[PDB]
Amino acid sequence: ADTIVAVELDTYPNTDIGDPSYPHIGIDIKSVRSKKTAKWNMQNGKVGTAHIIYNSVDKRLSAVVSYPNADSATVSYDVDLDNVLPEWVRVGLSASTGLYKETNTILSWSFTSKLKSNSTHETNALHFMFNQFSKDQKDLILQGDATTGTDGNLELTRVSSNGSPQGSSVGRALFYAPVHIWESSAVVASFEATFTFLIKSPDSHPADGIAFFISNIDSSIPSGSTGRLLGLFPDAN
Amino acid sequence: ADTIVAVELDTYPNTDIGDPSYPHIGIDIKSVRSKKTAKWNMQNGKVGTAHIIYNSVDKRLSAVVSYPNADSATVSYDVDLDNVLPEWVRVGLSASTGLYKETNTILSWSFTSKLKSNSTHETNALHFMFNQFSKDQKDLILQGDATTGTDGNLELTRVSSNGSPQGSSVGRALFYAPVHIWESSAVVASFEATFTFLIKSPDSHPADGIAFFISNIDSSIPSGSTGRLLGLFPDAN
Amino acid sequence: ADTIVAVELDTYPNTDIGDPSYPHIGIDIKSVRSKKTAKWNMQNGKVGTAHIIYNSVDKRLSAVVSYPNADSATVSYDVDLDNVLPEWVRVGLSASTGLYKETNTILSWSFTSKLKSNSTHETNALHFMFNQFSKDQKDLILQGDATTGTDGNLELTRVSSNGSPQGSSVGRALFYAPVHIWESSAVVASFEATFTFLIKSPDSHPADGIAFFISNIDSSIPSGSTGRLLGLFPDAN
Amino acid sequence: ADTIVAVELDTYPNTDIGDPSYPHIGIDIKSVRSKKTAKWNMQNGKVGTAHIIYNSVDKRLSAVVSYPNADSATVSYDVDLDNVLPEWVRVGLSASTGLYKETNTILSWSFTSKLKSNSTHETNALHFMFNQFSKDQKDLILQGDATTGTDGNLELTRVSSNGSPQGSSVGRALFYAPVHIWESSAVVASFEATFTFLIKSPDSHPADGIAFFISNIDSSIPSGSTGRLLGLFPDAN
Ligand SMILES: CO[C@H]1O[C@H](CO)[C@@H](O)[C@H](O)[C@@H]1O
Ligand SMILES: CO[C@H]1O[C@H](CO)[C@@H](O)[C@H](O)[C@@H]1O
Ligand SMILES: CO[C@H]1O[C@H](CO)[C@@H](O)[C@H](O)[C@@H]1O
Ligand SMILES: CO[C@H]1O[C@H](CO)[C@@H](O)[C@H](O)[C@@H]1O
Ligand SMILES: [Ca+2]
Ligand SMILES: [Ca+2]
Ligand SMILES: [Ca+2]
Ligand SMILES: [Ca+2]
Ligand SMILES: [Cl-]
Ligand SMILES: [Mn+2]
Ligand SMILES: [Mn+2]
Ligand SMILES: [Mn+2]
Ligand SMILES: [Mn+2]
Repeated sequence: ADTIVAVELDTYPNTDIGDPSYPHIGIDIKSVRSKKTAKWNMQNGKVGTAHIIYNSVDKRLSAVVSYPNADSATVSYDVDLDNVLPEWVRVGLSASTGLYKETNTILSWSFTSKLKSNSTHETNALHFMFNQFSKDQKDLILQGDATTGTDGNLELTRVSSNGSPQGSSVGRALFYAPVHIWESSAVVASFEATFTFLIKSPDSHPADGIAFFISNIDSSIPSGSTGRLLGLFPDAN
Repeated sequence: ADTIVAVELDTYPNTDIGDPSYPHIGIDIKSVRSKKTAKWNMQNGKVGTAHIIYNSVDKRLSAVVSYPNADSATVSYDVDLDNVLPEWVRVGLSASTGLYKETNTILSWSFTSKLKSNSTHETNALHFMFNQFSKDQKDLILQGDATTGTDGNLELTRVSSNGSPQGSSVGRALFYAPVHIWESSAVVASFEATFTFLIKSPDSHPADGIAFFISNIDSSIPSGSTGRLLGLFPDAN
Repeated sequence: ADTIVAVELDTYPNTDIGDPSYPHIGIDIKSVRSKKTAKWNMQNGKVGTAHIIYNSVDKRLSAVVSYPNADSATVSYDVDLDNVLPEWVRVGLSASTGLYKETNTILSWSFTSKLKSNSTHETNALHFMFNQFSKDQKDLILQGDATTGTDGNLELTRVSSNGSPQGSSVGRALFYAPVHIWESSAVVASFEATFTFLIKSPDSHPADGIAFFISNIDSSIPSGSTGRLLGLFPDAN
Repeated sequence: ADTIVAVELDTYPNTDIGDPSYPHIGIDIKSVRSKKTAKWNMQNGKVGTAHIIYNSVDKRLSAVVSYPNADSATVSYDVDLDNVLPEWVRVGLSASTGLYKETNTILSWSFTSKLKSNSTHETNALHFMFNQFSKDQKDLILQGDATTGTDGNLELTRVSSNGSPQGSSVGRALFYAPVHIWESSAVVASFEATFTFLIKSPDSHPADGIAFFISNIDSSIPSGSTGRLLGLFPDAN
């Protein structure tokens, strides 16, 4: 089925599928039940930044999420990604709403991947940076309810003309080129991702979250992954 | 037809279709008949480097070609590319042989495109660097006889089982993602491309050349563009 | 005296020394009497961005100054910087006030310089980026009235406690390390600089201007270079 | 006196001061007696590469040293550099010889430092890359016997007119500008360095090693630090 490695910024606690009782960031390796989670004091209506890093020497996937003038929330998990992902993957951003909702607006997204093979000075690298998203963003594969161009931002889920987010929405944006995330001959392989977001709920419970994910090239939103499954997993096992 | 802007490293003089009597480098805006050329002392068997630059403030497309510890050849041509290209394009390398041949080996290729819109610091960028090509290079669209992996090099043209170049061979390699080369509200847009090559002909008349090109997203090798046409033009007009 | 190559953002027309009768942008090659100028529709109190570029193939220095949602002013001048500057230089920003004043606030500054030798893939490069300045910015040499850390900004000229800009002030900030701007054996050399500024005046006319400059490593403010000489030149010749 | 954090490529075992009995790489935090080492299969006369990385989320310093088509040695140590270093430092390479000698040639060196503060998208960065070194490399501070320009390389220790290394030699090369390696107000701070080296010993047993270090700005070679102290430490404690 799809192979997903994700860093989720989960705003709604689904204690039934193992979520902690508060907003949290977590690392998901092929399941929505995070291998590692950390509390996140989500600030509704404020722009935040998420930063994810990994390198093949330390084999640790780490993430930092923060808001200006506030404490960060960090989570790390040791994982050798060549035992989990195909070597060519596609990276993206995913989001969803269920009964409760929130806007899942992405204001900027950048990614850098590098593979140093055992050949002096030969580094293969891919870097993309988006600080504005256009109406016809031909280098992004949009799935589900995702739209771009609106205010130069990327709306992962449905927002109405007045600005209210909609329930039961799911949307994803993937970078068009495959990324060679690992290689057996590389001395060092590394990647870093950064994205700023604006999650705003009009009421007391925002839902559901935003996730940065890495997947097999041909990944598609699994059926029924709205709400708690962050448009990433088919079930909650 | 295909809207092609290219920088050719042409080794064979096809005087009938306007090539000057010597190997040269030329800027091709939509035609094989270069709008500007400069003499190039091709050094058979040596690794050369080609660097191409362009920015929208100056609107001058420039290329420089050099071999270590030897002269460099340079050619420049002023052209407002927003009037020649679509805003989304694909960039690539092309090459060919006709009666005469030469290996058209690419050892490294990097490219960087940046668009700075009217809003300060919101730069959109794309950068890729290939210093080693894998047998299955999933981020390259190879069209024609190009093969990756042998020596960790990109062979744009057919080379026999035993290392010899083959005649009437044509090949192209394009980066998978579309590139947003220009944008209406961009204050500055620029790109840079560099690639090292190895052209070795077993004969006293190496032919036909290597060319860096920018084209419409769905460009294909034209029918019969072998030899003199370098895999880019349909005719020689 | 010192060897100065500068891009001025001149807010006060000193018709007597050759200025246009309107705010303008100019390229000064060792004299305050610009070799080339362009009209500039300065917007008092708004954050602007200036981009300066140059490469040894074209030997053209170009600058573009812009405000969001407005046209940009552009100026270019062909000049071979290898015949004007020493191969090692320092780069910095300069500003002054005279009878009239204006804040000369720098909100961000980045620079990148590359020198490619004719020895293949052997690029030497220097890049710095400041999006905020600290009270103790050890990698900057502050000259005159320039101070850092005032709300993370660099104030090149005097601004009193209550916010008022002061008359007869001059300040310069140069990056600490020398920069290898050109070299004989280099195939291509280029640099690019970008800075955002905030020019605000309370009085009728703002004065005098902000300039991006490149100089000999040991350059200092000429005495009396307040006002029209922008903290860069000794006299008006 | 100085605060030194270093990654040594130790070619000579001095078992008396805690060295393993084989060539090794190690992480020295204020002492030549490494807090962690890894066995290194040093190859006499071959160009090697070392990569050093660190980030403030993981707080792990790691190094990988490798030769083309041979395997790599890797070593990591968990250390919070915010508690060991000053926030402003200088970075450099150091090397020494004693009774036994070896060439300690650096053929290339690059460094990148990044710091994102408590403001949106406000990263400060510094990056430098040297693939060629000139006779008067003004952006490097050379200490002891270190010289540049010989073959376009950096010789950290004495080498005679023919190419033979000298014993009892110490040399260091530091980048000119201070580097802001950490700040309280940062969300993420990281750095990476890479250098290629050529260690060749005619006298069969090479000694003593090359080290990448980070120090207080004003660091100088400790007197008596030739041999086993690698130009970094005052004694063997
Ligand atoms: C109350 O349960 C529903 O709403 C929450 C929040 O939207 C979702 O997580 C869940 O999957 C359901 O759709
Ligand atoms: C002589 O003509 C043939 O050979 C030359 C050089 O190969 C090609 O340019 C041409 O298109 C034909 O194939
Ligand atoms: C009136 O002249 C003074 O003020 C103007 C504008 O401030 C400056 O240009 C000039 O050099 C003097 O300092
Ligand atoms: C014999 O001891 C000397 O030589 C060895 C190897 O060079 C060094 O480690 C040591 O510090 C002394 O200088
Ligand atoms: Ca949840
Ligand atoms: Ca031809
Ligand atoms: Ca003036
Ligand atoms: Ca030792
Ligand atoms: Cl005067
Ligand atoms: Mn969760
Ligand atoms: Mn031609
Ligand atoms: Mn003027
Ligand atoms: Mn040791």
